[PDB]
Amino acid sequence: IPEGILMEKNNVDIAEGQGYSLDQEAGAKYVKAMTQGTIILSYKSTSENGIQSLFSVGNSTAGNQDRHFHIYITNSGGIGIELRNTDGVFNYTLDRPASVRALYKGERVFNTVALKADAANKQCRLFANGELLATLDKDAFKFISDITGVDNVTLGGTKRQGKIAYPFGGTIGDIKVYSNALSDEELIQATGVTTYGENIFYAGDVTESNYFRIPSLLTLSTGTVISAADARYGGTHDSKSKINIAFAKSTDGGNTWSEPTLPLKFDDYIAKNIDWPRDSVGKNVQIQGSASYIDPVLLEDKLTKRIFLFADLMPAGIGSSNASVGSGFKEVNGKKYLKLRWHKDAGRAYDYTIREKGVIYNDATNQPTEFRVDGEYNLYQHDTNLTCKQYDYNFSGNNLIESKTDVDVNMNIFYKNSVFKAFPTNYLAMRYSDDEGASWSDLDIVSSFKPEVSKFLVVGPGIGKQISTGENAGRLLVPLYSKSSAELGFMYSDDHGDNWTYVEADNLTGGATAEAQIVEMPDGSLKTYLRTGSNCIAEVTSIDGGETWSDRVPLQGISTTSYGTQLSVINYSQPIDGKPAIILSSPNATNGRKNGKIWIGLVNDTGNTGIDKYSVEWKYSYAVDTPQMGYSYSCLAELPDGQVGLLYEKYDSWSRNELHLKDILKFEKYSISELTGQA
Ligand SMILES: CC(=O)N[C@H]1[C@H]2O[C@@](C(=O)O)(C[C@@H]1O)O[C@@H]2[C@H](O)CO
Repeated sequence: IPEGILMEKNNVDIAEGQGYSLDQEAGAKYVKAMTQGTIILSYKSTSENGIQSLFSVGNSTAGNQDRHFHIYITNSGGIGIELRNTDGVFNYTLDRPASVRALYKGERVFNTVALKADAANKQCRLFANGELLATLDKDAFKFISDITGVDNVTLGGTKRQGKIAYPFGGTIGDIKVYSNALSDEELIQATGVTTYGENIFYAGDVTESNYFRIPSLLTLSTGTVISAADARYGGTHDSKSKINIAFAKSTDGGNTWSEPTLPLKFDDYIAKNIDWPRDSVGKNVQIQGSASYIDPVLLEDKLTKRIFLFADLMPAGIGSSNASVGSGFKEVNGKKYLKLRWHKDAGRAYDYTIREKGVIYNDATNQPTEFRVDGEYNLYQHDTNLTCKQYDYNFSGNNLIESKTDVDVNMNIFYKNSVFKAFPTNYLAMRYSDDEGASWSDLDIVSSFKPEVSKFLVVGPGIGKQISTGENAGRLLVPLYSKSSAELGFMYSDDHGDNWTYVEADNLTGGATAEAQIVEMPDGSLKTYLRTGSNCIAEVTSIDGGETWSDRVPLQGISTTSYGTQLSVINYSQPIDGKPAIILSSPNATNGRKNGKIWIGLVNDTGNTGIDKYSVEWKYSYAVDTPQMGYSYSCLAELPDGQVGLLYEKYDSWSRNELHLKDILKFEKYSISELTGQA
């Protein structure tokens, strides 16, 4: 077998189910006997077939259907390989979901992938569109030379008992088969020739996080575009994990982004890039004793130009599912104060409170102690900053070991080893900035209003909303949801963010994940669209600046799942078809978070008054990709030019098979012309 390129072919159109024979190529005899090597190919799929082999080498005869090697893609964007010679001999597989795409801006696009079979290192590696997707290590390294009775080299399918299996339909732009193992660097470069959309946050940036979720995107009145997202360190797991909130901005209309910062973060557990296991056992494991921030909301007060960042604050080892019922506050002298438990007291004995100037008081004696906290909630004893050891987390087999290191960090009331511990429920935190993220204010825990009967009261991620007209012009609103007397809720401020008031929008006690986003009508009234626990997106209306809301009404015509997915709905500044317009983003499948679509809803005045004054006609829908392509949480923003920016999760964030995937948070831009089918 010679060194280098054994075979190369360009521009091969493959009719679905027909495949293409490469048996007559000069190097077929070499390819049929490869001991190792590299395969790189550019392709465009025009087929909806579930599994589509791009390239394969194997035995096509009767009874030998499990003897073959193939690189395939799925209609849902997955990519992988299967190296087989019947299960008793070997069956090596490697794959990674949501690695490739099918359509972009209404047209089928090319993806570039590569498989590297490194005999020297006994390792197999998959790449696609500039990324190293997965790695398989095997003591008993195997390749094509190990398959019994190879008799064919095929493009667009795998020959099994004389039939074309895993049928591809489309075009193989180029394929190159090397006998040598090219370097990862060469493959990153080679496959990187085709990329769509861009990343704001990514594995390898200064956040030190390998994973990101929950996008927030907002264009400021100054023209600057800002963004935030969960920087999920311990895989893509929801809280009761180690998660910080990342932030970045663009001053050129969303073309390039700044080095990300971490405005909301905890230091009890170290922030580091770690590859979380994706096997059936390890994938379910999550960090047990870390404090975290989760689900960001960005908001701008156009009057003061101040920006705010909100997120849920989870004490050590807490998430929505295991939060304790209670406000986390205690009322003394008529004022609500954060309550604390001295570590040496009884398990449920919260006999202290954080009062004015962070001074900690003994509630029984009503006397101040020698302790206090600063604007970051870090402990001080007699003016000396208290510290404790930071934890590290590593996998030992399928077990996650969380252990102390020798690194000292400031002792915070939300840390598991703090001498004074906060009540284990969730909190609502925020910081403001007057210089577009150059600096942020002290930590402001605004959840003093959390109902004492509530398990959790959290934010609806995305952006908040400021009323532009009417009697409540200037009011700031942030959507919330909870497990208590009400599900949907809101917090609003009439003094530009200094103080907040909580509003219950319904009397539902089920605690469903009612994530919502707010949009303003021409007269200043508001319409809130939300995810529900039923098979539809609901709409509620307010005619009093968000103080009271109408009953939920199904959003007719926009399909969704029973469990639901967060949505993004925004106001657009210019009319579309001569009418005020709103734009909505959400996955459209009735099962699985896939088939994302951007809808344009035209606001019509019905002629009625009050809650029934307006009616939204969802006139246009725009499919972001093909039906099976993953699409989960998202956030829309009108950019300074006419365009609509979209930061979204390009994978199924619900699926137990698509957890812990890197670089799935993408940023794309669309013109109204494109969105309305006009092109
Ligand atoms: C505070 C919090 O846990 N937010 C979560 C919830 O929504 C998501 C989801 O993808 O559906 C992701 C969010 O980050 O999973 C959670 C679950 O649904 C319970 O609401």
